Amino acid sequence: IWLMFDPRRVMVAMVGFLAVLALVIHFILLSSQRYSWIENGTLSAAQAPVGAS
Amino acid sequence: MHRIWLMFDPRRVMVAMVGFLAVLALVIHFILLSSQRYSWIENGTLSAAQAPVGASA
Amino acid sequence: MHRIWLMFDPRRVMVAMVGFLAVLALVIHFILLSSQRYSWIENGTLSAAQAPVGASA
Amino acid sequence: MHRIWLMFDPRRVMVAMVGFLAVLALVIHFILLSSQRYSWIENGTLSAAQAPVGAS
Amino acid sequence: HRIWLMFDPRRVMVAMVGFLAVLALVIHFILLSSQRYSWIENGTLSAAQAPVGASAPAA
Amino acid sequence: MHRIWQGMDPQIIMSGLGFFLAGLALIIHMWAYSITGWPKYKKAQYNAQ
Amino acid sequence: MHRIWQGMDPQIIMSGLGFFLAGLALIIHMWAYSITGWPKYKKAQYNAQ
Amino acid sequence: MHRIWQGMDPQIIMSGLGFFLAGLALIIHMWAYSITGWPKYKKAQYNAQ
Amino acid sequence: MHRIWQGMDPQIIMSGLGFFLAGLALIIHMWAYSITGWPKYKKAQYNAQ
Amino acid sequence: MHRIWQGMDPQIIMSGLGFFLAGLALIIHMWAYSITGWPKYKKAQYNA
Amino acid sequence: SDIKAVPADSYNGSALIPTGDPMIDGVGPSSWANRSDTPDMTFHNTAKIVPMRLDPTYSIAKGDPDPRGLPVVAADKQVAGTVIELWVNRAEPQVTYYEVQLTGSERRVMLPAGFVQWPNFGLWGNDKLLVKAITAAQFANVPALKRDDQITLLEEDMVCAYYAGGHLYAMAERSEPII
Amino acid sequence: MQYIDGAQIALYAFWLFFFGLIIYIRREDKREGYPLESPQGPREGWPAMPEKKTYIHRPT
Amino acid sequence: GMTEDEARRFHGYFVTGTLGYIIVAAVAHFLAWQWRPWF
Amino acid sequence: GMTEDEARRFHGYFVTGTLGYIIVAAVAHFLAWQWRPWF
Amino acid sequence: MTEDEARRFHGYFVTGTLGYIIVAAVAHFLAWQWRPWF
Amino acid sequence: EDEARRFHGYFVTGTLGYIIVAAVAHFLAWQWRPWF
Amino acid sequence: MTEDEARRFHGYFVTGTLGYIIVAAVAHFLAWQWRPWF
Amino acid sequence: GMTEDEARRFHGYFVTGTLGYIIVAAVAHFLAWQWRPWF
Amino acid sequence: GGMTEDEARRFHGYFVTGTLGYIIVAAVAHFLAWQWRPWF
Amino acid sequence: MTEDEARRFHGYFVTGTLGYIIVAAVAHFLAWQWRPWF
Amino acid sequence: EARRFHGYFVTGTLGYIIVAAVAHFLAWQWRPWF
Amino acid sequence: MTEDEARRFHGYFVTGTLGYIIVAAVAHFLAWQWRPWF
Ligand code: BCL
Ligand code: BCL
Ligand code: BCL
Ligand code: BCL
Ligand SMILES: COC(C)(C)C/C=C/C(C)=C/C=C/C(C=O)=C/C=C/C(C)=C/C=C/C=C(C)/C=C/C=C(\C)CC/C=C(C)/C=C/C=C(\C)C(=O)O
Ligand SMILES: COC(C)(C)C/C=C/C(C)=C/C=C/C(C=O)=C/C=C/C(C)=C/C=C/C=C(C)/C=C/C=C(\C)CC/C=C(C)/C=C/C=C(\C)C(=O)O
Ligand SMILES: COC(C)(C)C/C=C/C(C)=C/C=C/C(C=O)=C/C=C/C(C)=C/C=C/C=C(C)/C=C/C=C(\C)CC/C=C(C)/C=C/C=C(\C)C(=O)O
Ligand SMILES: COC(C)(C)C/C=C/C(C)=C/C=C/C(C=O)=C/C=C/C(C)=C/C=C/C=C(C)/C=C/C=C(\C)CC/C=C(C)/C=C/C=C(\C)C(=O)O
Ligand SMILES: COC(C)(C)C/C=C/C(C)=C/C=C/C(C=O)=C/C=C/C(C)=C/C=C/C=C(C)/C=C/C=C(\C)CC/C=C(C)/C=C/C=C(\C)C(=O)O
Ligand SMILES: COC(C)(C)C/C=C/C(C)=C/C=C/C(C=O)=C/C=C/C(C)=C/C=C/C=C(C)/C=C/C=C(\C)CC/C=C(C)/C=C/C=C(\C)C(=O)O
Ligand SMILES: COC(C)(C)C/C=C/C(C)=C/C=C/C(C=O)=C/C=C/C(C)=C/C=C/C=C(C)/C=C/C=C(\C)CC/C=C(C)/C=C/C=C(\C)C(=O)O
Ligand SMILES: COC(C)(C)C/C=C/C(C)=C/C=C/C(C=O)=C/C=C/C(C)=C/C=C/C=C(C)/C=C/C=C(\C)CC/C=C(C)/C=C/C=C(\C)C(=O)O
Repeated sequence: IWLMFDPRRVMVAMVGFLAVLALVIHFILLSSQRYSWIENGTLSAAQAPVGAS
Repeated sequence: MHRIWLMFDPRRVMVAMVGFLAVLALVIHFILLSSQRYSWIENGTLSAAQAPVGASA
Repeated sequence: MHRIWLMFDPRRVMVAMVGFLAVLALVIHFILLSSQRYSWIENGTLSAAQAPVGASA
Repeated sequence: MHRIWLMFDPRRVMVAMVGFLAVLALVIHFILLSSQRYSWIENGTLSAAQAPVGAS
Repeated sequence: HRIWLMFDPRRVMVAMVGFLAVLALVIHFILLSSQRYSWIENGTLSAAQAPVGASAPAA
Repeated sequence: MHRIWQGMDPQIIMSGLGFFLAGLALIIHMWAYSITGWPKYKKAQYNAQ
Repeated sequence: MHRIWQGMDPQIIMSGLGFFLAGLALIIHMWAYSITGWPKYKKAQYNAQ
Repeated sequence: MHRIWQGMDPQIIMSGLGFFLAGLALIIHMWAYSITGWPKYKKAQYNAQ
Repeated sequence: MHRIWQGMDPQIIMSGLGFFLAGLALIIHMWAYSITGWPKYKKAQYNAQ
Repeated sequence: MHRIWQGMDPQIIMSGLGFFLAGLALIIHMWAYSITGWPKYKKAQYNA
Repeated sequence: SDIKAVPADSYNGSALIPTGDPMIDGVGPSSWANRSDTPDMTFHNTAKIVPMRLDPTYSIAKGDPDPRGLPVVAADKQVAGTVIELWVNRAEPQVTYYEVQLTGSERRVMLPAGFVQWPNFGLWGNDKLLVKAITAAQFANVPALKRDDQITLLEEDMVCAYYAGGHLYAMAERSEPII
Repeated sequence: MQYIDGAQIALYAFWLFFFGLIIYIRREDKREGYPLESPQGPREGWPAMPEKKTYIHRPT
Repeated sequence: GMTEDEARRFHGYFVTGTLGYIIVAAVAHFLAWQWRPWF
Repeated sequence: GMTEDEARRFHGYFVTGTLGYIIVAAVAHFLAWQWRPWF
Repeated sequence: MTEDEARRFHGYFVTGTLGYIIVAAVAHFLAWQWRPWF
Repeated sequence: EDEARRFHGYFVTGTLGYIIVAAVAHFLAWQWRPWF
Repeated sequence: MTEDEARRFHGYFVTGTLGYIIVAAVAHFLAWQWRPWF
Repeated sequence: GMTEDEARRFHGYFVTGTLGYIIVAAVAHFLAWQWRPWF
Repeated sequence: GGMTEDEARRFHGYFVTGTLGYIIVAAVAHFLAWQWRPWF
Repeated sequence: MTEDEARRFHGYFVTGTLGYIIVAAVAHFLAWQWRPWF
Repeated sequence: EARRFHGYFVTGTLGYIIVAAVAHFLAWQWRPWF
Repeated sequence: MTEDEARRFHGYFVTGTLGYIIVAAVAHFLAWQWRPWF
């Protein structure tokens, strides 16, 4: 199992990958109209912006 | 048939395919996010009938 | 917990985590300061009702 | 407790701590100077009622 | 008083003097930039005539 | 059935139980506050009068 | 029969079973909340006063 | 016809069959939900009572 | 029951607990202030003079 | 009961108690100033 | 204490003061690396740096002064010897070392071409070689070779380090502030 | 979407690639003179020093 | 990992907990059926 | 780590501690139901 | 830390917990007569 | 291998525990503002 | 690096690849019910 | 991998496990047909 | 490690009587403040 | 770094980490009452 | 020993925070930020 | 270097620091009379 990949390298690579992905998703939502939660997080689901039909 | 792993190194190959799969997945997700019909962050709550459709000619 | 400090140097983890938390705290603080609702240096004395809200649609 | 100094030498930690505190203090003082409410060099003598407040 | 065993007094003196000179110059330069304390031009004004900064009124 | 605990530190068992119980209890208290309307209704009693 | 567990780790089996049960119970509870509409209707009764 | 299983790890067959059945039942269930109209009709009763 | 404290520093337990208690007492005091409205009503009685 | 202090520095204990007492008394005095309206009403009396 | 240098004071980060004569003990700018004790080889397993007398196919390009038999003016403006043989690089054809016979002969020393300057930057009369790195007396303490026809990388470092270390240690003035 | 556009996505992909490249080159920079010597003991910055690299020489 | 004797004992306990989980779940569905019956 | 002898004794404490948490939480839900039923 | 000193420490811990819990119970009783929260 | 199998126990539990917590986070976000 | 090694690797590699494909099949069927692209 | 006896014992279990799976699926489809037939 | 068992026994005596004197003094301060401006 | 040192350090690291979370929890509750973001 | 430096580092740190706490008290009386 | 010279130096350093603070206090009091900033 963990004899071909050196778990130490994998954990540091995996933590870095998860941290980068989490920041990317959080920032993409923050740039959107519907999920800019810092400004409009107090709106209800019906009040939230929706893209045009 | 497992002798293919004696011709290509399993460690190198599986790292390459994990990297290639991740790049492909990100490319497809980002192409859909840039489109009009599948910009799901904004218009994901629309039903299939209300979703945008490209111009018909 | 059992062998996490034996395989990872605690001094390297101590410095890495301290530096990461400092950068993250500054990033969150600067994001809030740049926003309208949580620009607390200017509008921190406003109550929750009078604070800015994003436009609804 | 004190055994953190058997892991981090007191001299290096003190220099980094002093450097971080000085940069933080200057950043906060300069952030307040750039604001309307806390530009104390300019308004300064205004009372808390006269001080600027951000738009509602 | 033992701080001089762990640090060279010669080098601490130079670092301290350099830091104080930079800080003093920065504060004097910031005040020279300000309207209220631009003393070279308006130093002769009394406190009743000194500029006071304010925000724009509501109307 | 008691032989499941063999091999692992009892501190880890209890340390990982508090995280579960504290995490769950905070979710359900938030879940229950909105469902029952407490302390919204009691807070509004003392604010109005 | 019982030989399927041979060569395995008891903690791995229980870790993956708890993952299964926790993940499935989350999906079906949200499935059941939308079908019955339970928390919504009872929340409306208490949050209208 | 037991000669197929000779030379393959039993945990692999069971875990590879579990992936198949779990994913197939998920697809057919969503396939069946749209055909029968369930739970749309039942959800309409409770959510529009 | 007393063997949970085996191989543990009493100073660390009292530091971990008394600092759990300090944070929880601060959160619930703030929770109780907004529920009862205590400082508000008494402060307004002295701020009207 | 006394054994909790075993192995600990008495000056560290007194330093951490002075920190607690000074920081806590500064928060509650601010708390108490706004509740009672203490300096405000008397300052307004003399500064009239 | 195998490097023959002592710290100035007890404050860390302080500079070392050499105990003996830093030119020979190899301290600071006179330090050399422990390279391999074998000669460098060309593409055809032959010594890379050799004297011209071992290979008569090499010559000096026309319009270039023949430095053999020319005086070697050291940092004292006193002749330290005469060039008698050139050592060339066969991998890439270029003069690498000069062999200098001292004034009272009785010994021959090497001189890297990197420390050799020509009068007037080699524009006007080229009648001598300028060596600003070392004094005429320290030419006698340049490390010698094991053989008279090849030079290993170990000694190659030693000769170059010795000359380069004399920009700080040739005279006491060279290791002092200008103001 | 609206604020997110192709140029921004490409720029951030380049930023990730550049940071990875800088990590790789900094790893290569530590193949000589490492680990560092300090009174507290051996020291390595981030990234850590790589494995020993051996060359190949022609036979004599 | 586990031995054949260890696995025989594990399987009996795992089976015991499986039906115990299922019976207790059956009561939950019975109680929920009377409250708001689906289909 | 953990041995067989101390695993049964720990299990006995764990079961009675787990069980007591259940009745203690059972009264809380019963007390909450009389106050505001959620069905 | 050891077996024997964790028996006496646990006794000191339990009595401190009950005394803390009892004194908090009196606080909640006095707060309920002043401003009940239900 | 004794050391590899012991690490596999903590890694698998940590991965599965991390995913469950992320699933709870998506459940809370769905109640606040669903994206479908 | 041997014939025996490929036996253990292939079983986990095939199971992992098959699991990845099946979950992608579920994801594509879910996306089709939500917003079909044909 | 497996042996002759291992594959023979495994195959018998896998067939009754398969067959038992079909019977319960047959009942589910039969129950679903009375409720909402799909043809 | 400083403050052995004998030192910790004696320090616990002064620390306990120090707390009591501080609390008693604070009791008077709260009593005086209550007659001036009661907070309930 | 042996197993003995990895235990005394872990007790101080967990306690310091838990204290960091508690202060952050108090700060988040304090900020929620001032200006909630949901 | 590290015990000697710990006593001076802790007392210096807690003293610095208390003096900064007083500075925040003075600034609050002059111009509150909440 | 020696503690005898570490006592001589610290005496002048503290007095020099004290002298610098006092003249700065006088300067700040002079500026406050001329043009106060609060
Ligand atoms: C309209 C269609 C009908 C219906 C008609 C039928 C028919 C007809 C049959 C079934 C069958 C089954 N049905 Mg039915 N069924 C309906 C509604 C339901 C509901 C429900 C609450 O809505 C549930 C729970 C079930 C459950 C089931 C199973 C017991 C069984 C399939 C077993 C199998 O192979 O699983 C596959 C194995 C699995 C493990 C699937 C697991 C699925 C999850 C999502 C996997 C991931 C879990 C992971 C941990 C979650 C992570 C969380 C985060 C996302 C990370 N049905 C409705 C009323 N059902 C079949 C059967 O065999 O009956 C005996 C069958 O033939
Ligand atoms: C709108 C903003 C306000 C204001 C609000 C505040 C607030 C609030 C605070 C300060 C603080 C400070 N302000 Mg300001 N400040 C204003 C305008 C000014 C002006 C100016 C030109 O107008 C100046 C020069 C200063 C200067 C200063 C510094 C003296 C100090 C930060 C130093 C520091 O952190 O070093 C960090 C770097 C170092 C190397 C530390 C050096 C040593 C420090 C100074 C002391 C160490 C401990 C000491 C010896 C005690 C030891 C322990 C004993 C047991 C007691 N302020 C305006 C009017 N200022 C902070 C402070 O700490 O005040 C005490 C603080 O909290
Ligand atoms: C309009 C477009 C749709 C949508 C349509 C789809 C479709 C259709 C699919 C995905 C797929 C995926 N999507 Mg998408 N997706 C949407 C929005 C999102 C959002 C988001 C913030 O809203 C996120 C975080 C994701 C994330 C993901 C990943 C979980 C997954 C791709 C994995 C990968 O990198 O493979 C490439 C990775 C590699 C080559 C290396 C790493 C391999 C490991 C094993 C991946 C593990 C992931 C998962 C557990 C796989 C099972 C592995 C087995 C258990 C061993 N989607 C929107 C709503 N998405 C794909 C998928 O595979 O889903 C399962 C897929 O088929
Ligand atoms: C709109 C936004 C809000 C606000 C909301 C929040 C929220 C919400 C939080 C903070 C937190 C913080 N805020 Mg803010 N904050 C605001 C305005 C400010 C201003 C300002 C000038 O206005 C300042 C200076 C700060 C400053 C700070 C920091 C004190 C802190 C983050 C430090 C950190 O993690 O460092 C990185 C970490 C380190 C360098 C390591 C520090 C280690 C410490 C010193 C020791 C811990 C271990 C020790 C042994 C513990 C012993 C105790 C017992 C064991 C229990 N805030 C405005 C008004 N702020 C965050 C926080 O982390 O609080 C704790 C937080 O959660
Ligand atoms: C949206 O609607 C959609 C989603 C589409 C609808 C579809 C839904 C579908 C398809 C659902 C599928 C559900 C399903 C089946 O497929 C669900 C399957 C559920 C199952 C199997 C549950 C089983 C639980 C088992 C438990 C709890 C056992 C616990 C055992 C314990 C505690 C004992 C442990 C052993 C010990 C202690 C001995 C130690 C010995 C040792 C160590 C020794 O000996 O060494
Ligand atoms: C809101 O919408 C959504 C979220 C969707 C809704 C859905 C919610 C869902 C699905 C919830 C699921 C909940 C759940 C699942 O079953 C919850 C399960 C809860 C459980 C099991 C709780 C168990 C608690 C047990 C406790 C507290 C026991 C403590 C034991 C103690 C104190 C004694 C320790 C003694 C020791 C250590 C002695 C050592 C001796 C030694 C060492 C010696 O002697 O040597
Ligand atoms: C917004 O809504 C919200 C508000 C969030 C809703 C809230 C919801 C929830 C879920 C709240 C949870 C509350 C809770 C969780 O259970 C609360 C749990 C509280 C608990 C358990 C408190 C326990 C306190 C224990 C104490 C005080 C013990 C003190 C012991 C002492 C003094 C003795 C020290 C020992 C010595 C000195 C030995 C020396 C001798 C030695 C060493 C020797 O002799 O060697
Ligand atoms: C705009 O939308 C866009 C973004 C474009 C959409 C696209 C999205 C895409 C493509 C997403 C991809 C997601 C993805 C897959 O690729 C995501 C993959 C996620 C995964 C797998 C996460 C796994 C995490 C695992 C963790 C955290 C494990 C932690 C382990 C711990 C804590 C244990 C360690 C303990 C030790 C070591 C000590 C014990 C050892 C001991 C005692 C010893 O060894 O002795
Ligand atoms: C932008 O796109 C536009 C333009 C729109 C159009 C697109 C067009 C195109 C060209 C699409 C292309 C699609 C494509 C092909 O090219 C897609 C190819 C997909 C493929 C092949 C996916 C395969 C995935 C396989 C995986 C994930 C396997 C994981 C294996 C695991 C986990 C096993 C791990 C085992 C272990 C650890 C045990 C070790 C044992 C050991 C060591 C032992 O035994 O020792
Ligand atoms: C939109 O609709 C579209 C999609 C278009 C329409 C769809 C159409 C199609 C084509 C669908 C396909 C369906 C299909 C394929 O043909 C379906 C195929 C289904 C199959 C095959 C199911 C088989 C299930 C087998 C099971 C459950 C076996 C369980 C075995 C057990 C429990 C025993 C385990 C224990 C053992 C062994 C003991 C170990 C001993 C050991 C080790 C020892 O002793 O050594
Ligand atoms: C906004 O409103 C919010 C904030 C929300 C509302 C607030 C809510 C809360 C929860 C407040 C918390 C209050 C609290 C918590 O319990 C308060 C706790 C207070 C406590 C315990 C105070 C203790 C004081 C102790 C003192 C003064 C002891 C002095 C000892 C002395 C002087 C002796 C010195 C030692 C000697 C001489 C020995 C020498 C050594 C020797 C000889 C040797 O070693 O030999
Ligand atoms: C808006 O504006 C912004 C700027 C943004 C807001 C500002 C913010 C900030 C961060 C401000 C910072 C302030 C600060 C930081 O802490 C301020 C700290 C100031 C300090 C510490 C000053 C200390 C000065 C000490 C002096 C002068 C000592 C002199 C000693 C002398 C002369 C004696 C020497 C002679 C000797 C010894 C001979 C004996 C030799 C002997 C015997 C021998 O040889 O033996």
